[PDB]
Amino acid sequence: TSRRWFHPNITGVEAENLLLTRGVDGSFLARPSKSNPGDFTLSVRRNGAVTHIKIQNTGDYYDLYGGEKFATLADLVQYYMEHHGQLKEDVIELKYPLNCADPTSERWFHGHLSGKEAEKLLTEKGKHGSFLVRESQSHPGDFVLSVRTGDDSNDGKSKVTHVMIRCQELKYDVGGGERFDSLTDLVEHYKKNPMVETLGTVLQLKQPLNTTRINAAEIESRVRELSKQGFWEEFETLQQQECKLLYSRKEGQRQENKNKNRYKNILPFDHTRVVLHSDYINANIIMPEKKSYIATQGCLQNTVNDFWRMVFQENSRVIVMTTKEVERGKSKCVKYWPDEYALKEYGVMRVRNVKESAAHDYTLRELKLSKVGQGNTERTVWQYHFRTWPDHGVPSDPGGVLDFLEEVHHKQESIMDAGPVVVHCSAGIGRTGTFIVIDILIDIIREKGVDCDIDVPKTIQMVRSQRSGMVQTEAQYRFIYMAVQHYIETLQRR
Ligand SMILES: CC1(N)CCN(c2cnc(-c3cccc(Cl)c3Cl)c(N)n2)CC1
Repeated sequence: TSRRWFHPNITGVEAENLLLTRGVDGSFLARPSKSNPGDFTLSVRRNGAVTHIKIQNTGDYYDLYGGEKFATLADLVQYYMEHHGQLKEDVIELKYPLNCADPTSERWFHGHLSGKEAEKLLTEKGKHGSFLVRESQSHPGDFVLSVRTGDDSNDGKSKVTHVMIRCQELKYDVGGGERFDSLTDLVEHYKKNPMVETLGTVLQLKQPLNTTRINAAEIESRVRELSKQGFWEEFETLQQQECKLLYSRKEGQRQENKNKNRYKNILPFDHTRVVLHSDYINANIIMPEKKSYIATQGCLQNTVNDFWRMVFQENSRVIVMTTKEVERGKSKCVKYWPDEYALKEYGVMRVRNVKESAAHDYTLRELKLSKVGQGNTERTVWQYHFRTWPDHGVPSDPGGVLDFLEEVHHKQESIMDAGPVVVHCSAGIGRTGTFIVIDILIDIIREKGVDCDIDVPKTIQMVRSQRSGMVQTEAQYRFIYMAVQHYIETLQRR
C-alpha cells in the first residue's frame, strides 16, 4: 500500500544508474517502457548488475514476460514480494523498493499555478483541508504549499494559508525542523502531523484540490490542453492511486474456484462480486455513484453454465460482448450461445437464438433464456457482440462505439424490470472498463444535458473500487475523453 517504486520519467539508463548508486542487491523499480508506448519494465538489481524484465499491456492486462498476468502493477509487485521464488532467470528476488521522488504524478502537485491562481481555485473549488503544492515563481527552485482552512465564501470564516517550502541539497523543508527526501515525504508527514500556527489554526491537509472536474460543454478545450503529455500525466496520477484499492479477494483464491478464473491473479472483490444462489463467478456488480453493470470475464468452457445462472439470477436482459472469440491467435471467450434458430441447454438453463442481426460494427443476437422445468421463466436477452475492436490498440474514431452503446442503452431502457447490463471481454477489466466508463459518462450527459459536470478520473476510480483494473491503458483513458467529446459534438449539432 505505497507504490513509491514506480518512476514515471526515467530512462533505462537512469534506472540502471539509480540501482547501482543508491540501491543494493534486491532493489527494484518499475518504469514505463520508452521502447514501445503502453509497455512497462521491471528493473531489478541482482548480483551487482541490473536485469530488465518486460511487462506488456495491450489493453487486457499486464503481461509480465516470463511471469504471470495481473490487473495492476501493484498486484504484480506485491505478488512476487510475498512469493519469493516465483520470478526466475536462478530466482530473482524483489526485496527493496527504490522509492521515486518525482511529484509529477501526485494529485496535489500543480507546478504551473501562480499565487493568485492557487488562491482563486482554492477559493472557488476548494473546501476545508483543500491544499496544493506549486513551484515558487519568486525563488527559482523552491515550492509553496497552499491550504484552505475553515468551514464549508464571503464572510471570513474561511481563509487560505501559504507555507513556503525550501529545496536545499536535494531535500525539502518548511524553514526548520526535519528535512525530507521529496515533496511526497514532506506532504505525507504533515497529513499525519499537521502544522499548528502560533494562534491555534490547524493546517489540515484533507484532500487535494480537484482540477479534473469539468463542464461537459467545455470538453473540447480540456482535450486540447491535455495535448501538448497532459493525458499521460493525468493518467499515471490515477495509476498512482491504485494502491488505495487493495481490497479483499479471498473468494476467488479458494481451490474450488481457482479454475473458474481465466487468469488466476485477476479476481473479483469479495464485497462486490456476483454471488450465485457453486456460488462463485468471476464477475462484479458496477454501481455508478439507476442502471448498473456486471463486469465479468470471457466464459471458460467450465463456466458457461455458471454464466447463464448469473444472467438468469440477476434478471439481465442485455449482454455487451467486446471481443472476438479469438484474437492475435489466443482465445478470449468461449462461444456460449447457440447458432441462429437453434436451441441449446447449458445446465439447468435453456437458450434459444431467435434471430441474428448483422450491423457494421456489431452483431445482435435475440436470445430467449429460460429455466428447464418451469415454462414461466422465459425472457429475451439481447446480446450485442461488438466485433470491430482492433487486436492492438483502440478505435481511431469513437463513433462506432457511441452508436453501439446508444442502441444498447435504448434496448435496456425499453425493458422495465431489466437488471444489470452484462459487459465482458477477455479478462473483463480493460475494454470492459472502457465501455462501462464511457456508458456512465454518456448517461450523465443525456440526462442533464451538456451543461453538467463530469470527472473522468473520479469516475474510473469509483469503478475501480468495485473491480480492480477497470480501464487498463492510457490509450483507453484517452479514448474515453474522445468518446465524450464526440458525443458532445453530436448533441450540439442536432
Ligand atoms: C497535474 C497533476 N500533477 C496531474 C493531474 N492532476 C490530477 C488530479 N486529480 C486526479 C484524480 C481525480 C479524481 C480521482 C483520482 Cl483517483 C485522481 Cl488521481 C488526477 N488523476 N490527476 C493534478 C496534478
